[PDB]
Amino acid sequence: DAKQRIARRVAQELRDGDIVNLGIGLPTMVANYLPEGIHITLQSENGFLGLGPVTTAHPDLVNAGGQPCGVLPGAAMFDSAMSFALIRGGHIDACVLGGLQVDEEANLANWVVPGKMVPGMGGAMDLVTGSRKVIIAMEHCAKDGSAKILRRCTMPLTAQHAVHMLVTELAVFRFIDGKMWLTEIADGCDLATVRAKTEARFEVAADLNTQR
Amino acid sequence: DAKQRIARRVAQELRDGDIVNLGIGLPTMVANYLPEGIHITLQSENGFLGLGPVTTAHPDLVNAGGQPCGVLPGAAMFDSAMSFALIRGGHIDACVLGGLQVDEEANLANWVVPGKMVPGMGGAMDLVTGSRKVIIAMEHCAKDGSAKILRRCTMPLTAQHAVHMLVTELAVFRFIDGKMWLTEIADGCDLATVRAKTEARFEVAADLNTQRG
Amino acid sequence: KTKLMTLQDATGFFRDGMTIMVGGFMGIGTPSRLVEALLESGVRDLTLIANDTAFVDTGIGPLIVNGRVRKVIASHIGTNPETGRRMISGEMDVVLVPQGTLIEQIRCGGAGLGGFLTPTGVGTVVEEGKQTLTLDGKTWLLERPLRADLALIRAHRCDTLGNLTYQLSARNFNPLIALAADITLVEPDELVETGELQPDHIVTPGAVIDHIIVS
Amino acid sequence: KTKLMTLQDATGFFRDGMTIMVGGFMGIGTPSRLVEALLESGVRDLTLIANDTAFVDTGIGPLIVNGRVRKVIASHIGTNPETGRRMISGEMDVVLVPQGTLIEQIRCGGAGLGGFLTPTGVGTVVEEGKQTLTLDGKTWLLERPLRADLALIRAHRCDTLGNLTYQLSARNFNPLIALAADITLVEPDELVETGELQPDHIVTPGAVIDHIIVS
Repeated sequence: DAKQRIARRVAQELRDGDIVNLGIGLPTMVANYLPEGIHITLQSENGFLGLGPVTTAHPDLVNAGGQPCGVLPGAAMFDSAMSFALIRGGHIDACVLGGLQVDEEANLANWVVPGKMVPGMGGAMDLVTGSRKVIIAMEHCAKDGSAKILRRCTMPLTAQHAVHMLVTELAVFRFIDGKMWLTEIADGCDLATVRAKTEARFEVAADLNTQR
Repeated sequence: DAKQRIARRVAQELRDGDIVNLGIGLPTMVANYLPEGIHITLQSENGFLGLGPVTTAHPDLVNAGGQPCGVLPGAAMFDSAMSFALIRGGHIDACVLGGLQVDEEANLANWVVPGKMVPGMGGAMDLVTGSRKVIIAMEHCAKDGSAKILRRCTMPLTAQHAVHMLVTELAVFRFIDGKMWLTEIADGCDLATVRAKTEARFEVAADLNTQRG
Repeated sequence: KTKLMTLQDATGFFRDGMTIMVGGFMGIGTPSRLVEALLESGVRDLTLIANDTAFVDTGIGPLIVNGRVRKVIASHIGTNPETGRRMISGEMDVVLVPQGTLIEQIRCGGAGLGGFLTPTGVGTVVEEGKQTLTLDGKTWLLERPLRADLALIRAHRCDTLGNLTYQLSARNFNPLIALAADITLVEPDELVETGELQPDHIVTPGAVIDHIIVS
Repeated sequence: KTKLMTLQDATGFFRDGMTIMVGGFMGIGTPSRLVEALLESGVRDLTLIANDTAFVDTGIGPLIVNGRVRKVIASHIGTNPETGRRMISGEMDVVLVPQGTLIEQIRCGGAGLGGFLTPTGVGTVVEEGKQTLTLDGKTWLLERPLRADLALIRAHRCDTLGNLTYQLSARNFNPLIALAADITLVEPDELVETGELQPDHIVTPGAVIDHIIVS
């Protein structure tokens, strides 16, 4: 359910008409929690806008993972240069990616694990460097229980100073003017729990849990 | 008729299947003297391949000079980035441009004359650095009688060390490995007249006016 | 809301001192109604970016003739004596850039690149004030990205999402300035339904298009 | 004169130590017959450039599995364990480049540009061995062009002049590698007559296409 609360919260962040990129894994779940009246356009790195679920499978139509997908009405095709011209040029309003590690300096690591075989970075670096808003959707701690939100990433960086918003199943962090801010805490959790399970140094918003 | 002999000679330089760019003015005439069996594809800077004469005028179809033109079967449209990606990327086998001045160092000036209003370089600079073969089609001397083939261009350069072939109504010059060679002389003309009408230093080919395989 | 708007609304986007990219090669591909609307707004001190200044009565010409432009960035101005006159006079500043360089500057501005290396203009007046780099034994001019506050675009067909197609040689600069400007206004010859433009026929995706002028 | 050629004659272009660009994203957009012909030729010591190494039985996978490649330049290799193992073992050199950077390197190679400035990879291992420039207070990686001896392209439709169109997400790298290689070979799904492809529908003009594989 954690992945779902994360995805749902991230989904609540997106604005109507936003151009969004969803990485493989957790972020695609964001597609299943868009509020009513909120319509987005999904961009696929392999070169098209208007990504959607499979209707009738087509061999020449796949997602960034090479798996069969579909398109919505008004979809547009283009080459990879155009694709990453869009991605790098800031024409993606928001990207939602998974994460292995994030730190107080807004650095990101999410393309390689030391000790595991290296898959390559793909389009992640361009995405996090180019996107107008970089949202990281990830579990708070690893499967061994160790913290993933650290003072400084130990794994190879995807990018430096790129993360704008970090959404976990325990809390929501924002990076504003260089400093890291804890802006929301999840229900069933406390400040001590977030602090205890987080190695990153962060300041807490005074008006935590209030209406806007 | 000078322009026509020049255009005629340049036309004989082009090979079958070449992608060619013709600058506004004299070079456009080259299209009217293509030998039999020679088929080329004309590229238009404003963004298409397969340029041709007008058939039925279309408002959205013009040449680089903004004048109404046409296209041949199999023509392709593209934007300006692609256009100059082609031009700069060496996908133009040959460009034929006019000239104000050319010199022994193969420098070119053909976009501005000091004292007259500046029209801009347009795509001339990209064309002469990018084209595989840079052919200059030009009268030997200016209308005032001044030399145009000089030791060093006095007018603002379009580019440096870019010219491969210079064709006038008096002679044909080629730039090979930095050095300038007089390779052909026009009929009714002699070496002394060309020398007299040329300030540029050049060596004359030993096998001048001889048949080749 | 919606991207569809009347021409009268476009005047809301115009303001003094703003930099505007305008599509078209020799006037072919220029959004006429947007330009006439830009003229009608009465705005001055403009910096216009385009391939050329077209003729006096076409392209960005009318804007220049009526003295609403202070700076021009382009590759050719020969077919407009007024541009040259005002350039010489001092009433208007003119920056002559190689076409292949200019379009690449626009693309860089649009594609989020910090600059590019080109061999065009080396050893010429174009080199002045620019960085030169040696790579592969060849000297390159380092050219920097160009962006603008606004882009005035003409398209052939356009759906309600802003997916654009172009017709013949009217394309030229339009697809590039669409990515290089903060806000984009398109003037389509024909307004169609979403789905009427096939995915493999769309040149400019609607994502980069903010506002659409209706028929 | 004709651009049409048989697959058997096309093998004449293959040779050891050759650098080859191959179109396709995760195998989607890869010319199968050309890859099979390249495999059947028996040439080795190849340097392949592609978006990825695809899967074991698709894309450039079979070439990697049969040890016909000594060097790979790509952005992702995760879906092919063979690539990774030969990378770890040392049998194969692998250069992992950010996708957006790689495609721009190819574009530069094709567009006659000497390089470009990108923010992608700054502060990462990608930055290693590369020049960094400071502009506008921002640090950029200077990335250089990539070219190849040969390009293997897949297209949807293709006329006798070599004008190409593509289908859906099979486009990706194909239009760019077409400009970046000395010699280009296209494998069209459908061969049409000149005129059947509209000027405003053609993605890759025939000028950059040298030979067309006949079915």
